[PDB]
Amino acid sequence: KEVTDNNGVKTIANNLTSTVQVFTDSDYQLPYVLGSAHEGCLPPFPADVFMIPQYGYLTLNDGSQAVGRSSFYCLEYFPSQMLRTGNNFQFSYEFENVPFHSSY
Amino acid sequence: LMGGFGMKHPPPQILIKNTPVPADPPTAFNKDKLNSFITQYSTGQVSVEIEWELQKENSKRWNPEIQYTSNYYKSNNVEFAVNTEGVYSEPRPIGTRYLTRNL
Repeated sequence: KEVTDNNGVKTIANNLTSTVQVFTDSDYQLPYVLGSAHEGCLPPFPADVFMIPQYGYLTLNDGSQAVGRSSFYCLEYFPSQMLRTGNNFQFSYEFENVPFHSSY
Repeated sequence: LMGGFGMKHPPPQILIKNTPVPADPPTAFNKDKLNSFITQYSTGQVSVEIEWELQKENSKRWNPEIQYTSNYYKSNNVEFAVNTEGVYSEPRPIGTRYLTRNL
């Protein structure tokens, strides 16, 4: 959707030719944020609409300065799939063997 | 704790000895063992080849890595090279850790 805000009144219009680009990082070549328990999850109640959280990472530092081993990852530098309206994305994943969580 | 690869069965010890050659025995038999030997030593060459397995850098990092370099500035000698008297000397210890990975 395109948004035009003029004179304080705003009109949301539909862009049929625009794309959204999505990739899964399969090789774990990016800082892994998910396991840190931050907000932004799919809502618990199926009727809610949720915002997607922003991605960002931390690297080495001395105080606020950057140490020479600090890494910078350009996310545009990965192959991704570009989707218009009428395109769909999917992938499958198999969990590696993990011991049963003991619920008892 | 010092470093390296611990192994239950490391590469075995190679022990070497040059067999004793005794000096002339006395004519009359004696019970005692012979304590007189020929002064002797040996020489040769050893070849030791190891086959190593490597794990290549897959990094998707943007900016450049730190690497190990010889600093360019001029000096009386070359590092990791022989002296004027023929003495080989390693100037500094070289760690293994330069490339980075994500934690």
